[PDB]
Amino acid sequence: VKQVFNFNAGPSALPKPALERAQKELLNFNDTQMSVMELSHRSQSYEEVHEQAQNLLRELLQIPNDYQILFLQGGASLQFTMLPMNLLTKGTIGNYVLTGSWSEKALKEAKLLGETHIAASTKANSYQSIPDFSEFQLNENDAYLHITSNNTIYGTQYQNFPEINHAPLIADMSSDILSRPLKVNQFGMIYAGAQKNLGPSGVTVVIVKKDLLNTKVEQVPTMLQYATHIKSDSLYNTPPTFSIYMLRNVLDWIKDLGGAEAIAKQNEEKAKIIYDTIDESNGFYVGHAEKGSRSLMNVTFNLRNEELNQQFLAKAKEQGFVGLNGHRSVGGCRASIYNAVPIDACIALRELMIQFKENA
Amino acid sequence: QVFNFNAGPSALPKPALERAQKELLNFNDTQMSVMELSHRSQSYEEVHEQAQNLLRELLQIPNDYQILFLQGGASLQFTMLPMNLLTKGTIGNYVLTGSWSEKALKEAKLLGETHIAASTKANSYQSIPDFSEFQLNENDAYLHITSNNTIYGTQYQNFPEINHAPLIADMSSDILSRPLKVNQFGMIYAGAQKNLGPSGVTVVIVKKDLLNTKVEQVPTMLQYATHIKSDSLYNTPPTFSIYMLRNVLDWIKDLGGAEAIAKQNEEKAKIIYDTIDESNGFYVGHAEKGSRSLMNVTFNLRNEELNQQFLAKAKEQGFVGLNGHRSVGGCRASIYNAVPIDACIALRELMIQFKENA
Ligand SMILES: [Cl-]
Ligand SMILES: [Cl-]
Ligand code: NA
Ligand code: NA
Ligand code: NA
Repeated sequence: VKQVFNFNAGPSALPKPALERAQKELLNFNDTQMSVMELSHRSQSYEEVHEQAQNLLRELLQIPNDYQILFLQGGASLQFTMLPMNLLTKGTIGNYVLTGSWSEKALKEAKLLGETHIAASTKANSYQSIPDFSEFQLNENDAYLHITSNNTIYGTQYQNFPEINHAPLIADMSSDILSRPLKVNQFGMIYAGAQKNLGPSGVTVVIVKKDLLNTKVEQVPTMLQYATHIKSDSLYNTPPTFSIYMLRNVLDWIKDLGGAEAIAKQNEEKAKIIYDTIDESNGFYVGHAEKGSRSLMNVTFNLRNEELNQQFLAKAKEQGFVGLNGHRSVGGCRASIYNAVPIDACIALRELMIQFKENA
Repeated sequence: QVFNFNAGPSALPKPALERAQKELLNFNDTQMSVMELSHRSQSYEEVHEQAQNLLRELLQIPNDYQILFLQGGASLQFTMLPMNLLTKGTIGNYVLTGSWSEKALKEAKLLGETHIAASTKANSYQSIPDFSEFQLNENDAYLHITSNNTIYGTQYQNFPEINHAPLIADMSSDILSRPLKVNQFGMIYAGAQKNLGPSGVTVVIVKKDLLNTKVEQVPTMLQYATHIKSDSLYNTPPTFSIYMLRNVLDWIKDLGGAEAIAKQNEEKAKIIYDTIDESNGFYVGHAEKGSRSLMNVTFNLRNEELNQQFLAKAKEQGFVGLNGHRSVGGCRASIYNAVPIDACIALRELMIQFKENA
């Protein structure tokens, strides 16, 4: 048997209490004698779980009342197209800040639907940094300005957010939502696939300023209108009921541990273990990110050559590390250290790194 | 003391749920949950492929069809289909046999020209139209049907021979309830939560050469070609839902497959329909007898006071989900593959006792 150190990038490690709770009641949820998986989405029993998940997110992120929490299917990827479908109208511009591959994927879908613009980009700096907000090129007819808060593939992250008042600020927060407190009122819309930091795959969380998106859009398919899901409270069609249930369990765990401030402290400590190991390695491990733009959620690094990368990753696999290979598009290594990844897995990664360097 | 007649999501096979429970924290000796695996891992890829292979075996899906696992429900397919096939100068042709048929047509109308090949709307969706009635156009992009009209309780007994354009079927509420000649279709889709497991995955069986070409101007996530080329791993799939689907398909396989399940479904439907038919009009089925669904049994008592009394008694006695869909009222006993015959018997007994006490 191998120990498990789960550095998977999404889906990812879950809190053991959330899983254990799910296991215990999998056949009989809340004395109904049915699994949560067997309930109608039109039942009170399910509605209670759906509402509880929203209310927990609201409490934990301090979401103001004029925002609504949607639970959608399709991943963050579907949001790449649904956002411009809803807001990118003739005469306006979808303005994007490019800070990684996920930013590019979002921009690509907007280009199919309307005029786009690049407000700022660190592509020429190999996505090693977040641009200075003073670099942002904005347009009066921007439909929105879109950012990617945590650039999962490159391991960079916004340390704080721009103050934008000329157009709605929109963020793909898939890989750092609820890793720390967040001033939601800075944004018109936030979206996140749940499978990094909120739960399992199969549901996408969208926090939307209601008045921004609660109007039907001409000619847009029913399922692709935010208004449909706003009006229907994410019950227009059949939701991913078990995913939402698991989201509820994960949010309860975050609340039990002390909320967003407590998890931020844990995440900062975890990240420091790994970054100090990189920095103290005299170049044996080299981080992709510039220090000032380092992600607390995905730590990306390389050894001095591909042969060493491969040897390191093979050793890691032998020793029980899961998911440490970088995203296939970039190679290297990526330690994903979302909320539920335990600090002791980070300690183990440090030990592996120190030993590998000494035995090289 | 609970009888689960929910219409979707719905009852699951006990062995599939027990299996999931047992290994929820330690899937296949990995010491993690299936929910904690990367979709880019061999461990998950094996489950993904096994689910496909089980479906392929159980429905005898030919080699020239591919099995996709998508998000969005059957409802997203209502728009994704015409986005991919309803091109300028062609027609999305629909057979209307219920509410779900109308919802599919509505989405196509947003995207191009449509046509009604046949409809039983004027007969209150009490029947499936004779195929001889179908009006077909040389420029049809496809002909779309709904195999089981979940809200109205009617069901195609067999399927039309359509070769001028691909036949497309929303089989959400009866997929894998019986054997199917898949080669009659260009595409079959089904939300999993009626008969294949839990919500959050939609199964799409597609003739590969029909839909494997990129369609200009369609968003990447909404092209079938994206998912075909990527084997439903373009973006992150609903991994737990696909795992559960695998478990349910294994249960179907273990009891003898689609013929065995059809036999069980016919037996348990008979219990309810015989109860209706012997009631001297006290219970009246919505469907014409020759169009009766084996998956959703719809009926009413003689008036709304009696409907309410019956449904209240049912609730008191532990029956879940018998109220008709909110769009039509009355009663609906959903009797998908995993609903046990003993629940159908309990429903019969409830119905007989209620009439006796009325
Ligand atoms: Cl990225
Ligand atoms: Cl229907
Ligand atoms: Na509906
Ligand atoms: Na450091
Ligand atoms: Na990708």
